[PDB]
Amino acid sequence: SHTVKIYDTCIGCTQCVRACPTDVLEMVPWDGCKAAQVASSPRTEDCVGCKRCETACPTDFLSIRVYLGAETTRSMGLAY
Amino acid sequence: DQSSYLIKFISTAPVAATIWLTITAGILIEFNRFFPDLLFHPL
Amino acid sequence: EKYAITWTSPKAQVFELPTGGAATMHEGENLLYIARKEYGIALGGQLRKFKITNYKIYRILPSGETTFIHPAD
Amino acid sequence: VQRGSKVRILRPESYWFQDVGTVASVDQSGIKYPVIVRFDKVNYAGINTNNFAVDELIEVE
Amino acid sequence: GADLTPCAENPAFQALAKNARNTTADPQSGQKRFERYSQALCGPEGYPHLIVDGRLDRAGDFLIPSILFLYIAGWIGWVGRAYLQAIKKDSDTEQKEIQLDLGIALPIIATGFAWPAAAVKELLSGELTAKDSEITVSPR
Amino acid sequence: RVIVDKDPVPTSFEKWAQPGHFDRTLARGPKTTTWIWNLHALAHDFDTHTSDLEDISRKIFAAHFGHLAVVTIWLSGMIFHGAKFSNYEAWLSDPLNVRPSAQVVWPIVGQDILNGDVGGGFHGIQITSGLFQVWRGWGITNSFQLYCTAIGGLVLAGLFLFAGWFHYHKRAPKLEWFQNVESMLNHHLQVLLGCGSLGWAGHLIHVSAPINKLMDAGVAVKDIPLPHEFILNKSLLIDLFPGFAAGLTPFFTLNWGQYADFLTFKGGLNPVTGGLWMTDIAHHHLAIAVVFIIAGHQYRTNWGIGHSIKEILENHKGPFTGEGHKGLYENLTTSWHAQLATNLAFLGSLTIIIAHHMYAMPPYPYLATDYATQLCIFTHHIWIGGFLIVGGAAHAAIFMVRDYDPVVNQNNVLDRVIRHRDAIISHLNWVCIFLGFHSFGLYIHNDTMRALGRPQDMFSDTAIQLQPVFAQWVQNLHTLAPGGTAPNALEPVSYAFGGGVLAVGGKVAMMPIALGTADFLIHHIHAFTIHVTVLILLKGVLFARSSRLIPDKANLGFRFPCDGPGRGGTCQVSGWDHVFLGLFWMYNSLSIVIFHFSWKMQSDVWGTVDAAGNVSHITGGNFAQSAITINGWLRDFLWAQASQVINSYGSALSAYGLMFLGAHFVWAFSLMFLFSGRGYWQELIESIVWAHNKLKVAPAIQPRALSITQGRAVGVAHYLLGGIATTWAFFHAHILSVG
Ligand code: CLA
Ligand code: CLA
Ligand code: CLA
Ligand SMILES: CC1=C(/C=C/C(C)=C/C=C/C(C)=C/C=C/C=C(C)/C=C/C=C(C)/C=C/C2=C(C)CCCC2(C)C)C(C)(C)CCC1
Ligand SMILES: CC1=C(C/C=C(\C)CCC[C@H](C)CCC[C@H](C)CCCC(C)C)C(=O)c2ccccc2C1=O
Ligand code: SF4
Ligand code: SF4
Ligand code: SF4
Repeated sequence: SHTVKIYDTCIGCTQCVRACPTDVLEMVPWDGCKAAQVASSPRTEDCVGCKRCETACPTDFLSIRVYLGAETTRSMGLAY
Repeated sequence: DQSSYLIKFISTAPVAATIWLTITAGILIEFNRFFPDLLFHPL
Repeated sequence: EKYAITWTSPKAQVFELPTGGAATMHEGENLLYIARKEYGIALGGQLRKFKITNYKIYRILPSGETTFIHPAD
Repeated sequence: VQRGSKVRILRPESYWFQDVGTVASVDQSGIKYPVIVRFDKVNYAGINTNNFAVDELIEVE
Repeated sequence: GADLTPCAENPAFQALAKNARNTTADPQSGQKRFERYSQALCGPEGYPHLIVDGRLDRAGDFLIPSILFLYIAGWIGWVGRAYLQAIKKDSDTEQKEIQLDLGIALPIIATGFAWPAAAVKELLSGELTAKDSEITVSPR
Repeated sequence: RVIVDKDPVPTSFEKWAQPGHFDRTLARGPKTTTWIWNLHALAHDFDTHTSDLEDISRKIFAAHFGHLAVVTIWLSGMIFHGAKFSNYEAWLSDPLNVRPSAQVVWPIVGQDILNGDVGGGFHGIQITSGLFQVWRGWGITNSFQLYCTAIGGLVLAGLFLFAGWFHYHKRAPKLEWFQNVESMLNHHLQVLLGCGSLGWAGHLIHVSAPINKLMDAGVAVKDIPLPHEFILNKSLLIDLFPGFAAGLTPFFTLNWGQYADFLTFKGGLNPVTGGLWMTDIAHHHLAIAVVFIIAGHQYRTNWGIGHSIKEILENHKGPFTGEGHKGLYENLTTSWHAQLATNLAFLGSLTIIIAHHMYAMPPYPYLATDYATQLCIFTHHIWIGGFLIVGGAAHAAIFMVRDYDPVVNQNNVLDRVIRHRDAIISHLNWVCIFLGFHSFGLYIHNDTMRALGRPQDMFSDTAIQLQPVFAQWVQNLHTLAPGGTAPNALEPVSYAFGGGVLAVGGKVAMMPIALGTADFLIHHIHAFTIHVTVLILLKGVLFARSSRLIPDKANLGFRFPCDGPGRGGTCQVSGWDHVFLGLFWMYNSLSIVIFHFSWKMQSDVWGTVDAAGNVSHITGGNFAQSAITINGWLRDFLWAQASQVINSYGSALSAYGLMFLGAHFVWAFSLMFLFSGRGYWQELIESIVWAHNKLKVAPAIQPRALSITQGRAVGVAHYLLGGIATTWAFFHAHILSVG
């Protein structure tokens, strides 16, 4: 599948979790930021490489990044 | 003041550039009716 | 078949199927067999404008194994 | 620094690298980048605010 | 060369002088360009070949229009530069870009004719350029 | 039921000052150069603002007075330019020799060579729009009738522009005035179309056909009396048209055979002009007018009687289609794009029918005589018809995204094409492939057989026949229709089917068009390039809301670039992008229709008739053995007919030589936008903003590259402009020389 790296610069905006359409992302509590939560990607075998999650992240530069890797059936988006 | 909106409309981007390029093009046209064929300066 | 999605509705109303076209949900527990998980969240957001947040996407393997994958808790 | 201090940016991956910002608010404990800097020109995403560390900035006022 | 004998001597330039096409509705605009083009250099074809060398007997081709252009072209840059210097110290500066502050643009336009006296003044004062520590750059 | 709001919008110059006042996001001020292009893009998109359909509809109806003003200014301009700057009075004396000309060129830079000698002591640009045929068909004799028409048009252009102010800024209608589509269809079919063609039927009978009959006698131009003396002095409507002394009573005693001199059914071409009979057009527009006034009494209004469209559509349902047409009333009475898709795909398809029904039946005096006019009227309205069909396909995809409703459109015929949309496309995908091999591959077959020295293995008139049986038969039915299935006619509907050769002077007005093996291939090329264009446009309509790739495509919008590089890559999935891809095939399809026309008519119709009736064509009759190979389309059409457009320097056709090269440029320029991507050009500007940052000329509005959708839109607009203008400048300089 693909590879979703989440760096430590995000603010817990929850805009990337509310944009990944296969629901790869979820918020875990983390005492760093002001909103006290960081995005996490525990289900990256479902990620389709959409990069909706990189489009919705505010921080410059992006705290979330999708590295396009080996493409299985779930990441090609094939109904067949 | 209704008249100030006409000065403020005549100085937007396409309206000023239409008038200024019309005055610019009209200078080159009326210079070329009277003094045509100026390939080079005659010295 | 794979990735069953279930939801409980307060009543019956016409929604839009992710496979193209409009169907009509029942009142009570519903069930829709879709092709991929991408359909179920694109349907699960279409339920949000109907004020329904009780949807559960399964994972029906060809052996008969049904794995509950959304939500985690 | 303080609410209204022009600073500069030294983060290379940032869009406003070696540009003049304006500190909008500084936090107290967490995040490690607790300085909100309201920039004046926008990046490609369209936003003009970001968070930066304390040692990341160069005060010019 | 190649065969840049002057146009007044050519059989070809005088053959092109007999079937003149009037440029403007002046009935002798056909004639009042060929006597003007006689001092140029027509090759074997009959057409005046311009000399961009810098020879002073051929200064009218390139030397005279070069000073004439670079005065007008360095004008338009200097007017467009000095306006953008002015609007940056204003309230918004983006409205004054698309929607021209005509009260500020018009003093800058009249100012311009000492732009060589101003650009050399800006050059020697070190206010023409900017510092490389103050311009945004790409990661290497 | 007229209810009208009183002064909704104050007339002020307030909003002319700030630009982009219409959208809340766009009015906050520019930050990049993206704002500059979104102002001109979201400008006339009145639907994005609110949900108030009452407020949007008032803007739409008032802007429609704006487009009526600029057409009338254009139209009265063409009459005024034809009044002063034309040779119309010298054209009437000899239309066989004097060329139609307007647009005298100012003489400044040597462009006075474009004022070439058209005949009649007049120097100007030989026009091809055919306005001299229209004005003679209206019966205009002198210049003063053109002045009062053009000055009358400028007054009529001012009433449209005043009412657009009035019906928006002063007295604007409510919502329910617009949704009276039964009341709209009754006024627009009767008063606009029926009474418009009844009044125009009164203009041929009392005015035009008396003048055009005196013209065919060859009397004079000045000696023909003024057309209001035909109404006063009734003795001149009885020297010609003798069935006129009986007066008005044979209309009301049903003695309509008394009017057989000036409401004829001659059915053919006038042998003097090569146009239609003016008496046939009189009985046409009268019989047209009776049908529209009857059929406009159909829909129900305030007086009880009449059909109801919500009750017509809901009865027509069957066993296959479930609820049938139940629910399509609410789509067409609430959404403006559903109306705009319907009124544009069927007016664009109408415009192509007009082009076919005007080259074979030339409706104007001396229209088929001038080959330079008749070629350009066809090829004009072909393209105008083709853009509108793509537009109806565009604004139907916009309906599916914004205005489609699942509750109304449940199990009706709109819903039942989205269930089987995979069966629609994949069966259409097969026919586009089937027509690709068995129509174009028969040219590749013939290219190779002639190159291999095997001419006996070709699909030609000599070697292997492919005769169009089903169109050679229909021509034989329409040839034999006078005396048979329509006994009252004399000649056929046109001479394109059968009949004989009608010569006007020397030039052929119309000759029987014989279909053969080359005509079989090129009519099945046409079916190929049209079914592929339908394949792209309908796929953008059916897959507008979702697909198997993107289950929530309507969530993103009508016009979005992609959904990222994932799923293999999802760029150009939107409904906008299928309109983008169909504009090329529309360009591809219509360019062959106008190439089929421009070389069949020159090889097999147009030409000069000798004394004994021998018809000597323009290209010598070479469409038969050369329009079967792609070498023959390149040699004998593109190469051989361009010898008048590129050799035209130092003459009056010099501008068509410059527009031929200048349009090859703009076509090639468009490929920089199509091939490349946005993310290259944004990186390049970052290295140019640096050199603009260094010398302190940094703009406050940041430069950005054109967006992904705009870079496609610029690349297709510059593509269609340079590709059509190549043909525009190629058709003119070829046919203004051999005609
Ligand atoms: C204020 C005006 C201005 C000035 C002084 C400059 C100055 C410069 N530009 Mg730049 N540029 C400008 C506007 C300006 N630019 C605009 C509007 C565009 C977009 C079309 C560009 C596009 C551009 C490119 C693509 C490149 C430059 C380059 C350069 C440099 C070399 C000169 C050159 O090649 O000219 C280039 C000039 C053009 C491409 C066209 C000129 C644009 C218009 C015609 C002039 C603007 C006049 C302005 C609107 C008047 C406003 C007046 C105000 C009072 C209202 C130099 C730093 C080059 C560079 O980096 O070299 C190191 C380079 O590659 N510029
Ligand atoms: C009855 C005619 C009609 C009407 C009223 C509309 C109305 C509308 N269309 Mg539509 N359309 C039409 C015909 C029509 N269209 C046709 C025939 C096509 C096929 C080409 C389209 C294709 C189309 C698309 C693909 C889209 C629309 C959109 C829109 C909406 C916004 C358009 C806008 O603001 O443009 C503002 C005006 C411009 C951007 C200017 C464009 C200039 C063009 C590209 C160049 C014209 C070339 C010109 C002839 C040559 C100039 C030469 C130059 C040297 C001067 C609006 C509701 C858009 C939308 O989102 O709808 C909601 C949209 O995405 N339409
Ligand atoms: C000359 C250029 C060219 C060609 C050949 C094609 C070909 C095709 N396009 Mg296409 N297209 C083109 C340019 C071209 N396009 C451009 C420029 C665009 C940009 C807008 C598009 C956009 C486009 C879209 C958007 C669509 C197509 C579609 C199609 C297909 C139509 C089906 C068909 O006729 O196939 C039949 C094949 C031919 C006519 C080619 C001739 C082949 C001969 C007859 C046989 C081969 C000879 C020999 C046996 C080879 C074997 C030799 C051996 C040694 C290997 C086909 C693959 C449509 C599609 O796929 O759906 C059907 C579609 O949706 N194209
Ligand atoms: C070209 C042109 C123009 C002109 C136009 C005109 C000139 C118009 C006219 C118009 C007209 C001139 C119209 C008319 C119409 C008519 C009609 C529409 C009639 C009707 C009638 C009826 C309907 C009758 C009936 C009846 C009877 C018979 C008996 C019984 C009773 C009744 C009454 C029913 C203008 C300026 C715009 C400009 C543009 C171009
Ligand atoms: C070349 C190119 C660009 C760059 C091209 C641009 C930005 C065109 C801009 C050129 C005009 C001239 C900019 C105009 C700027 C000012 C208006 C100039 C002032 C002149 C006036 C006085 C007339 C893209 O942005 C792009 C995007 C997506 C796909 C392909 C491409 C692409 O091919
Ligand atoms: S990665 Fe982006 S969306 Fe996720 S928490 Fe960080 S800033 Fe928010
Ligand atoms: S690949 Fe990107 S767009 Fe797709 S689910 Fe993961 S984060 Fe979201
Ligand atoms: S359009 Fe460009 S960015 Fe979008 S998916 Fe295609 S290649 Fe990627």
